[PDB]
Amino acid sequence: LIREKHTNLIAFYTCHLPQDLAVAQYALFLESVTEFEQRHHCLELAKEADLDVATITKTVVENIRKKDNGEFSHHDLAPALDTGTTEEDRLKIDVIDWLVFDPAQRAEALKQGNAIMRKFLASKKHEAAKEVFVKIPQDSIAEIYNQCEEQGMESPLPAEDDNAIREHLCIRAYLEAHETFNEWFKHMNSVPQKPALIPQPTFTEKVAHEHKEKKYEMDFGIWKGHLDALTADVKEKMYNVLLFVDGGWMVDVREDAKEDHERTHQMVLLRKLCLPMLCFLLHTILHSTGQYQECLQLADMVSSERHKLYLVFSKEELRKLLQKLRESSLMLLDQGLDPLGYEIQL
Amino acid sequence: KRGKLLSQPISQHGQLANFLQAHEHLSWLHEINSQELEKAHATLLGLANMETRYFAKKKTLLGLSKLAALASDFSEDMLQEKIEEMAEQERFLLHQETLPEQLLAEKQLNLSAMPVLTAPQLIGLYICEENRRANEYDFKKALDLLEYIDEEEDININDLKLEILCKALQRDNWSSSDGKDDPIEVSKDSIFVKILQKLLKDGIQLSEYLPEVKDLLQADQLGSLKSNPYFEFVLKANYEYYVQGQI
Repeated sequence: LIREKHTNLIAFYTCHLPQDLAVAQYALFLESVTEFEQRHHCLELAKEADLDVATITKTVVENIRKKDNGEFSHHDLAPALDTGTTEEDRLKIDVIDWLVFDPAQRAEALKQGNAIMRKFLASKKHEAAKEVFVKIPQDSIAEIYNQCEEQGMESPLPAEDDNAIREHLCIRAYLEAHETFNEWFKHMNSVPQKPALIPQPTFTEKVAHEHKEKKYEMDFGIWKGHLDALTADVKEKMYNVLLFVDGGWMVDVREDAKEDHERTHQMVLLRKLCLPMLCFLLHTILHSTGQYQECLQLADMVSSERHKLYLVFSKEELRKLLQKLRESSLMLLDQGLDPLGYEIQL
Repeated sequence: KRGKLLSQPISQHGQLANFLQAHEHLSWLHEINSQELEKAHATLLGLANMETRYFAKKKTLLGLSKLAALASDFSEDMLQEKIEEMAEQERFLLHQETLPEQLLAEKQLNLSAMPVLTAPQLIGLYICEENRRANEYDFKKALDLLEYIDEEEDININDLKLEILCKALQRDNWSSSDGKDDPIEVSKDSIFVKILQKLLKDGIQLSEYLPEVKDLLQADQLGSLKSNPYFEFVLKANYEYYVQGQI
């Protein structure tokens, strides 16, 4: 019936099974549905048949989360290019719908949505992580409190979901710190080209160089007036992630939580993929705009006992950071300041 | 322009180091460039001890010294020694880092451009009139800063301790209530009682750590409170309650 495509039949032929088997076989059906109108219709046909719709949709999403027999290797740090959203990523973007059709699953949509975003962010698929972020409706953080004040949730505030809402807020702050960098980088590469000097030019060609340079003076003034603004925004977003509140970015707060070692390993890995990378981006943003003393204050941020970012770099990356810190330290000396950017008195 | 001092050939580094022994504020940049990171730790720590002109520069020198010690092949014992020797100077500088943004604004001070301050100077800021939000955390810092004063300052630590406690008692409103109310219940919102409750939680003997109730009442700093018999009673009742509560 799955292989002629189920309309109205399988649900009744599935409630004649124990719940473990009924859930598993109706999930094994819904794992084949890509047609959005048929998704809704074939959930209501299960809700007309006393089936466990909630463990069914969780089983569809978790089986699709589990189809990657891929361990988190450390060689794939490599500069892969153009790793955009494939059909095998879309079958994991177009799976969160199963927990969004019914409001009673917004918690699970966020718990599983985080797990698929953890995969895509580690896989450098930042747009695919943003496609999953857009599958989670923006009311969901309030709806998880609505579903706790009327009657009750897995606990009077769940220790899975307080940590999951905190993790979704970490993921949003990381996507803000990527989108603002992507637009800063698009804009930084747009730089107005200075009008070339013609050798031995006529009077007409000199006026037709003035009437190029006196446009470059405007174009470059506008372009820097946008660059310094984008350099403030991306710097808010990279500080919001590197200095993220108490516990810090992709760290929990509820020690009354249940163990997930898949989640905990992925979060401890993502802190080591993302936070060193953001520090190398932020140094490059500050240094390429001439903000050379803020490039050095990254050392106090990385060594800070509040955020302990020195625990998420390799020794080789702390050497790379001490090498980049010295790039700005030399540009301050070539500006006539001290090695840390202060006034030299004489 | 000096970047050129460091980009010299390795075959001259055994001359360069034996000349940078006359300029410590550049020697660490050649020590790191030689991977002699065990020197760079100590050079940047010496420079951090000498850098009093800029608070944010002393912090960056310790941040670089600590990132040399977290990159050198020190043994696990010497590495814990040089983590802890630096962690106490981070704890000291955290008292200057955590100065209230209103106290900094009212004194027109900038953390990026102000000098390093000594413990009596940090105490003197925290307890001042301009700290118009001073609380049981700032009046805890102002007592904990008494443990960062050397035996060669011409400064009686006990008279600082008296003046800190007097200025806590002058932030607390020792006016009388509407005649229905217990002064050992009402005192529990006072910052003076909240620092006693901190010292008790944090393990300290109030029977040995506090000045005498005779002489906290003979200190002149209290001014207008030194004529208030409700303050005279409530101070004694809370000293009696919190010191007898430890016997």
